[PDB]
Amino acid sequence: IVGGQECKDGECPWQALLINEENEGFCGGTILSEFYILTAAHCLYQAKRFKVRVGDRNTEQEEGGEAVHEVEVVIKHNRFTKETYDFDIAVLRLKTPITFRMNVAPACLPERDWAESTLMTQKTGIVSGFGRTHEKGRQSTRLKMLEVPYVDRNSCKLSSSFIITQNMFCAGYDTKQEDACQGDSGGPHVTRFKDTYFVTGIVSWGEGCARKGKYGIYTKVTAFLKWIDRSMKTR
Amino acid sequence: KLCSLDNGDCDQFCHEEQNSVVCSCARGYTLADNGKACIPTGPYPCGKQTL
Ligand SMILES: CCOC(=O)[C@H]1CN(S(=O)(=O)c2ccc3cc(Cl)ccc3c2)CCN1CC1CCN(c2ccncc2)CC1
Ligand SMILES: [Ca+2]
Repeated sequence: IVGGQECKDGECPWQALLINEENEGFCGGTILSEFYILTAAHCLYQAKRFKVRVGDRNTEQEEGGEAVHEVEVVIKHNRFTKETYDFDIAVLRLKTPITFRMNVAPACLPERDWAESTLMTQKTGIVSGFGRTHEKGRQSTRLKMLEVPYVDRNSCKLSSSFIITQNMFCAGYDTKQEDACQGDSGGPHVTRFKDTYFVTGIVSWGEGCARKGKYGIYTKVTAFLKWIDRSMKTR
Repeated sequence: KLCSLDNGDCDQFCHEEQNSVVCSCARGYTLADNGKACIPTGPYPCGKQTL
């Protein structure tokens, strides 16, 4: 998370981090339900066998609301291709239900129509993570949030250097050095509407971190509802 | 009608059923009496910040 502020207590309760056998947090995720976690398909690669920590705001000072979970079944979108990052999305079924308490809660999934017409038509959205904080820098130790504005689709397609499929979307800044970064994938992109947050995108990719002229591409969750839906039935 | 004026005055979702508008909430809430608001059912509803 380049720039941005700092996720305070229970200000990013849907945030989830995927840890490796070395306990290192390598990617992000979003708590959709007590049993299901939303993440990026391409994140299921930087680890042979990983786990999912939640309710953690500082990866150094031990708090109390943290809690580790084990993936019972990974649900990678068949259509994914590392070659294009298309359909960058997966859904993790946990073995133990997640217990909602301070700094731990699920984020709402919106209706495809309503969402696209009211949540992505908004000025900004939120992205959060433990990811790198300066493209070259190291993995952050505190979970932070960055308010990122939506990017005009056209501008998006022009600023990029890759084919922005219908499955992805743009959000961030042109010149300002604020945007997700290393180890921030899978992370949550949420949009606020009346103090209630909705899952409006997965942290997918970008050409660097905060690079001028370039933006940050997010997996358009809105275009995956029905999947994610009959996904939380396991498929 | 008009889910375009101010989201139909709904709290969350919105649908222009034929002539008029009809509200709804996400799993976890319940539609108030006025049929515009959303009401939780658990201590931890989705989308709410645990403060
Ligand atoms: C010089 C360093 O760069 C690369 O090599 C790295 C940097 N990292 S990151 O950790 O810094 C990263 C991860 C997620 C992000 C998410 C957002 Cl919204 C914004 C920025 C992000 C930055 C990703 C992979 N590339 C490298 C490329 C590989 C080729 N790419 C595509 C995209 C679409 N179709 C075909 C190919 C884009 C990405
Ligand atoms: Ca901790």
